[PDB]
Amino acid sequence: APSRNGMILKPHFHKDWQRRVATWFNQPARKIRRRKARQARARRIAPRPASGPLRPIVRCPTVRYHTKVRAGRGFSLEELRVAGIHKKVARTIGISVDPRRRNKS
Amino acid sequence: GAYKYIQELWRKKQSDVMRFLLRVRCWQYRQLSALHRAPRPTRPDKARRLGYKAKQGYVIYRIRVRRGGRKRPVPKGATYGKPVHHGVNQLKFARSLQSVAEERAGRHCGALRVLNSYWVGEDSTYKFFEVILIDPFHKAIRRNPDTQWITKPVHKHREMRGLTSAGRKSRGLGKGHKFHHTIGGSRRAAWRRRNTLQLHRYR
Amino acid sequence: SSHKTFRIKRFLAKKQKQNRPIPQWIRMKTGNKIRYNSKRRHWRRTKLGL
Amino acid sequence: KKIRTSPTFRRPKTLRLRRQPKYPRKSAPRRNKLDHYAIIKFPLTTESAMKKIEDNNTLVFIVDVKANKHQIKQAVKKLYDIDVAKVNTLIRPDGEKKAYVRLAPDYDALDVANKIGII
Amino acid sequence: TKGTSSFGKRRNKTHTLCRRCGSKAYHLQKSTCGKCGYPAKRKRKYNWSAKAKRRNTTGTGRMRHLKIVYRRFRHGFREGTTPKPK
Amino acid sequence: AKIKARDLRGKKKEELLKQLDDLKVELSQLRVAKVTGGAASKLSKIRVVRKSIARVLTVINQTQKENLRKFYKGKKYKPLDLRPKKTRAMRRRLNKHEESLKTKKQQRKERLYPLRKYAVKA
Amino acid sequence: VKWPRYIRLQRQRAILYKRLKVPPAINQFTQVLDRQTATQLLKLAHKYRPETK
RNA sequence: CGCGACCUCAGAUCAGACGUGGCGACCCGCUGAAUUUAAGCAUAUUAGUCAGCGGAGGAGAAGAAACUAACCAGGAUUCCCUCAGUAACGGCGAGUGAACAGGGAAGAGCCCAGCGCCGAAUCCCCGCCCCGCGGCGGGGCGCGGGACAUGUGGCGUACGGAA
Ligand SMILES: [Zn+2]
Repeated sequence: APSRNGMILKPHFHKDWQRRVATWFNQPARKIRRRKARQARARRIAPRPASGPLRPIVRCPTVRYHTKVRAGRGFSLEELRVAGIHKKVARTIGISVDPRRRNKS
Repeated sequence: GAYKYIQELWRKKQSDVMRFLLRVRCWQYRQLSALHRAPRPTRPDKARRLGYKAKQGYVIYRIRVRRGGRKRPVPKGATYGKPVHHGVNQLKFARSLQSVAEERAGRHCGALRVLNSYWVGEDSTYKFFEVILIDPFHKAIRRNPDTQWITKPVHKHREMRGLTSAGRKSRGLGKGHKFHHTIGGSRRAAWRRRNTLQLHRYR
Repeated sequence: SSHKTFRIKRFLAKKQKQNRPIPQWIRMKTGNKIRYNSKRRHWRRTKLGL
Repeated sequence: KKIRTSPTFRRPKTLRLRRQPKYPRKSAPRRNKLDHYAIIKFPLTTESAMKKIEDNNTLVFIVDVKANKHQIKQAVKKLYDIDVAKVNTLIRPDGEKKAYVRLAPDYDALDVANKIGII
Repeated sequence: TKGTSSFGKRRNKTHTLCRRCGSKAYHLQKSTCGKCGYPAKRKRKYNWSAKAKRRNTTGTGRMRHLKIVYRRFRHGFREGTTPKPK
Repeated sequence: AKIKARDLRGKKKEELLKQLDDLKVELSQLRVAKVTGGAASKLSKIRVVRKSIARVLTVINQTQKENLRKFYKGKKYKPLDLRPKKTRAMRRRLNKHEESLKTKKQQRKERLYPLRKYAVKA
Repeated sequence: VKWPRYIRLQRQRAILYKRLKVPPAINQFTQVLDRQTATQLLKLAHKYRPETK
C-alpha cells in the first residue's frame, strides 16, 4: 500500500531467490588461487613474458568511444605478410594471430 | 567423382527415379522390424559426410520411428489446472524424430557410441533413419588418433545429453542476436545465471 | 505356525538368540555406559510384526 | 531336387562348437570349505544326548545347515573310523543342525564316546 | 462392527520380507516390493522423500568395498608390489 | 609352539597340508574339550590354533597364486584373478600408447613449428 | 510353404520390381550383355586383372 | 541337379571385449503443475520452478561466426563489474525483462566429407624370435587369414589448396 508520496518500485523478488542466492565468501580464496596459478605459470615459462603473447593496436567500434585504443585479439594475416612473418611461426615466437580480422584503413 | 553425382541425385528427390527408389525402400523398411542393423549404408555419400568410415568397428542401424505429434500423457480429460494447459491433442515434442531415433538406437546399443544419423525414407505413419554407431573398444578405432576421442568416458551416450547433430538443433544454441538465450552453457545455465542474486561481501 | 519356511525359521532363531541379557562382566569395563540390554523383546508385547 | 513334404519351415539345425577358451576365467579352483573338519562342529553332551547314546547305540553331533545326510555320514566315517547305520538330521531353533548318527551294531557307541572324549 | 469386530479377522498377511532391501514390503499378490522395487532392475527412490532417501544411502551400510577403494586411492591405487623386506 | 610364516614359506606343499590337517585335528579336540568343559588353558588355545590355521592357509594360497602368476607371466591372455584390478573406469582408459600416438599431420606440424624459447626487451 | 519373413520380402520385392512401372534410368540395367560377349570380355580382362597380394 | 562366388538373413556354452546397476552437491537432454500475486478471476504471475524420466565427469555444457556492429570498426567459448531494473513484453495491470560496446580472469587452436594426386601405398586377427611385460607395446620373420575399390592411408579444408 502506497503512503504519502513514495517512489513506485517493483522489486524482482517473486521467485525462489533465497535458493539461488550466490554468496561471495570465497572471493579472497579465489583471488589467492588465481595469484598462485599465475605465479606457477610464470615459473613454468621462465624466460617468456608473464602476460603472454603480444597484442595488436586496435580501435573501438560503437562511436560512443570511437577514440580509445585497446589491445586486439591478434595480429592480422595481412599485417604479418607485410612484416614478413609467417603466421604459423608467429604462434611459436609469441605473436597473437587471428584469421578473422580485416584491414580497411 | 561419383560422390558429387550421388549427392545431386539424392538432392533431386522429386524426380521419378528417386521417387520410385524412395517408395521401394520405404516399403521394404516398413516390412522390417523397428530396429535392425543395416550391413552397408543406404547413402554412402551421406555417411561419409556425417563421418562414417568403411573400416571395422563402424556399425549402422536403421530405426523406424512413428510419425505424428505428441498428445499429452493424461487420461481422457482430467487435465486439472488453469485452462492454459488444457491442451492435449495439438502438442509438439521438443526434440526431432531423428533425435528420437538416435536415442532409441543408443539405448538399444549400450556398448556402441552414436556418431550421427541421416534420413533414408518416410511413410505417412513412419519415418526411417540410419544411425552410425562405433565400437569404443575396437583396436581399429582406439589406435587411430582421429577417431579415439569417443573412447574417452566423457562422450558416453551423446544422444541422451543431446550432443549429436540431431539433438544439438533442439537445444536452440548458437552465436549472435538470433538466440540471446543459451548464452552460457545452455538455456538452464543462462536462466540460473540471470536469476542468481549476486550478493557481494561489501555490497 | 508349525509350517514355517527356512528363511522365517532362521530369522526367528536369530531374534531368539539376540534376546538374551547382558553378561555381568560387561559393566566392569572402564569406559562402560551400559546398564541393561534395553533391546529385549517379550513375546506378549512388541509382537515383531513379520 | 529336395521336395518340401511339410508346409512348415522349421529352423535348420546348424553346427555348434564347444568351449575352447584361450584362458581360464579363474586361475585356480576354489578350495572346498566344507571338509570333514568344518562340517562337524562339536558333539552334544546334554543329559538327553547321553541317554540317547547309551540307549539307542547312536551319537549326537552339531553340524552346519549346509550339510547333507550323505556328507554327515561320510564325515563321521572318515573322522572316527566308524560305520554309520543311518543319519537323522533336524534344525534346532538356534541355527545349528543336530544330527543323530545311528551306528552299526558291530561297534559300541559308548566306546566311541569314550574315545572321542564325551561321557 | 467396522472397528473392534473387524480387527479380529486379520489372519492372513499380504507383505513379506524383501530379499533386496530387507524390509517387510514385498507384496505377495503383485510380486513387487514397494520399498525398492525388487522385480524392477532399478532401485526405487524419489526426491520428495528426503528422509527416506537418506535412510538407505551409500554411507548407511558397511561399504566393505568402498572403504578399501578410498584407502587404495589415498595411497595411490598401486598394485603388485610389496614394501622392502627386513 | 608358535607357527611362523618364516618357517612356513620354505616348507613343501605336502608338509603344509599335513600341518594343516594336524591343526584341524587339534581344533576339533579343543572344541570337544570346550563342550565338555575342559579348562581355561584348553579354551585359550582355540584362538591360537585358529590363527595357526589362518597362517598356514595364507602361506599356501600366497605360494599358489605366486606360482600361477609366474606361470602366466608373459602370456597375452591371463586369468581375470591374475589381471590387475585397479578400478572399473581406470581399467578402460587408453593403452598408455594409443594416447601417446599422434597423427602424421600432427607430427609434421610439431616438427616444423616447435615452441620457441624467447625473451623481450633486450 | 510358410516361408520366413526375409525370404517372403526378398521374393515380393522382385515381384514389385516386375509389377511397378520402373523408370528407364533403373530399367536400363535390365539390358545385360550377352553370354558370348561377356565371355570374350572376361577373357580379355583376365590378362589385365590387377596384381594380388 | 549339383557345385562354386556374391547380396540379404539366422543358430551358437564359437575366440576375444564391451553396456546394464549405485551415488547424484555441481552439469546436460526431455516432461512438467498448483498453492501465491493480480486485494475476485479466466491471459498473465508463481514458472522451464517443485515433482517425474534418462545420461557422465572431476568438473559438465559451450566453443573457434551462416557473429557483433554501421563505427577511423571489433573478432572462439566461459566467468565478474557495468550496460540495467534499460530497450522491450504484459486484462500495457500486477508484474516480467535481455543484448551490444567498455574494463578485467583466462586465452590455443584445429580436424574430415567433397574436390583432386599417389600400384590399398591402409587397417584388424593368428603363428615364431628378441626387449619388456601390475594402465599388453616396438621390431623382424610368416605365398597365414580377414576388412577395404559400395573407398582405408599420405598431401590437403576456406586463414585458400594442389601441381
Ligand atoms: Zn525391497
